[PDB]
Amino acid sequence: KTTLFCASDAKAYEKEVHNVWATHACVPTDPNPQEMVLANVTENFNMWKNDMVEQMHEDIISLWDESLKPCVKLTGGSAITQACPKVSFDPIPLHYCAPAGFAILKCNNKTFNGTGPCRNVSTVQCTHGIKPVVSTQLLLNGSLAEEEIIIRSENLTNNAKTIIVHLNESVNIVCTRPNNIRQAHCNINESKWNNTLQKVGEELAKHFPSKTIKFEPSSGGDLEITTHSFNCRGEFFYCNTSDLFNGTYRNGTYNHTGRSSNGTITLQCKIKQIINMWQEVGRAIYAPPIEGEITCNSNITGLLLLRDDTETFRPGGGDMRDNWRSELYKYKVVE
Ligand SMILES: CCCOC(=O)N1c2cc(CNC)ccc2[C@H](NC(=O)C(=O)Nc2ccc(Cl)c(F)c2)[C@H]1CNC(=N)N
Ligand SMILES: *[C@@H]1O[C@H](CO)[C@@H](O)[C@H](O)[C@H]1NC(C)=O
Ligand SMILES: *[C@@H]1O[C@H](CO)[C@@H](O)[C@H](O)[C@H]1NC(C)=O
Ligand SMILES: *[C@@H]1O[C@H](CO)[C@@H](O)[C@H](O)[C@H]1NC(C)=O
Ligand SMILES: *[C@@H]1O[C@H](CO)[C@@H](O)[C@H](O)[C@H]1NC(C)=O
Ligand SMILES: *[C@@H]1O[C@H](CO)[C@@H](O)[C@H](O)[C@H]1NC(C)=O
Ligand SMILES: *[C@@H]1O[C@H](CO)[C@@H](O)[C@H](O)[C@H]1NC(C)=O
Ligand SMILES: *[C@@H]1O[C@H](CO)[C@@H](O)[C@H](O)[C@H]1NC(C)=O
Repeated sequence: KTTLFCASDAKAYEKEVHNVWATHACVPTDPNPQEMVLANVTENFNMWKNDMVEQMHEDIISLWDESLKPCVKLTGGSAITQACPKVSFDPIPLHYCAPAGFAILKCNNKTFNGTGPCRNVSTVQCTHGIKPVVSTQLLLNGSLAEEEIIIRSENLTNNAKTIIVHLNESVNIVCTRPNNIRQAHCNINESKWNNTLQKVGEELAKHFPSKTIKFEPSSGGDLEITTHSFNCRGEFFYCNTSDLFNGTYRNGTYNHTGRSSNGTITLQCKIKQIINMWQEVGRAIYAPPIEGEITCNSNITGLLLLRDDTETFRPGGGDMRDNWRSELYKYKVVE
């Protein structure tokens, strides 16, 4: 309803680029913030139609433009060339804050699906700290659901609408290009992956009850969405998830169909130079990888899925606003 501002805990002596941008663009965080509970109120939220998502999307676009300059950017017919130095890149949390005379309602119902009415509501200056993690298929380094796994969708009946699965237990994923320069791999403990898909299948079954629930790799499209893609310490990883989204939940029980070894799933990854941009329809070209080991140790805290008797779910992604939605669902700007 108005224009927000950001508060961060950055330091202008980091030259990690999130820190630098935040020094330029955000104010320091209130050491101890104010919160106003109101369990009588009951307000309506709609995470799918939330202007904070647009504001934050704009901010992260600006952050990436200032911080991860491509050597070349192709947009339409145009090509733009600029210095593309390697940088230190580790996302920091950002808080979004209502300016004087507005507030941010937080919905405190732990099971709120992001849509409709919510009874226990709070007033706050700012959201919690949100790390702006750009990725597809898996949501990384978010904040887990407090009680049960939550299923969010603008419209579960419309299979074209992305499904956000909010996990209550995070699942470690470790990706590494060890010390072919482009080749890398991720490791997930097949045990926790097994459990979490069991319970995701349970919740999906509540929403589609007669059907058997299958998980399958992404059908088609750009590499950025047919693989789990993400930025790790500057470099763009594309990791194959076909041994990950590969299972069946039949009669209250989940069977994993992907292949594992010694009880870990290992995704083959490539580090790529030519990127399909998430900010706009366009391509972006970066320098070859730094040397040394490139490792990210991340928590999977959510999934992005798309639905095609049986119901079949595939990893989705590509519109980074959904990532922001997954974190901003509980908040509204008011007055
Ligand atoms: C118009 C602005 C909104 O742009 C979209 O909405 N796009 C969209 C939408 C869908 C439909 N599902 C909602 C599918 C695929 C895409 C595209 N996404 C990506 O290219 C993408 O994510 N690249 C990437 C790069 C680096 C990292 Cl690290 C990463 F993790 C991901 C994108 C369009 N950009 C393009 N065609 N060049
Ligand atoms: C979310 O909850 C609302 C009611 O609060 C309901 O109308 C809607 O169908 C639910 N959607 C999902 C995906 O659970
Ligand atoms: C997480 O939610 C699932 C399904 O909603 C539930 O079965 C499980 O007990 C929960 N686990 C934890 C650790 O809260
Ligand atoms: C969502 O699903 C379909 C679209 O295929 C349509 O009935 C309408 O847009 C929505 N229905 C409900 C019940 O929300
Ligand atoms: C992922 O790997 C499988 C088998 O290894 C292959 O069939 C599939 O095409 C791969 N997908 C991508 C996007 O690389
Ligand atoms: C599941 O994994 C196996 C081997 O890891 C592969 O042969 C199979 O094609 C995968 N399932 C799907 C639906 O791709
Ligand atoms: C989950 O993974 C563990 C580790 O390999 C395995 O022993 C267990 O049987 C699996 N459960 C399934 C596939 O349902
Ligand atoms: C997730 O957070 C950890 C710790 O901050 C970090 O090492 C890791 O690189 C992060 N993952 C991504 C994809 O940024």
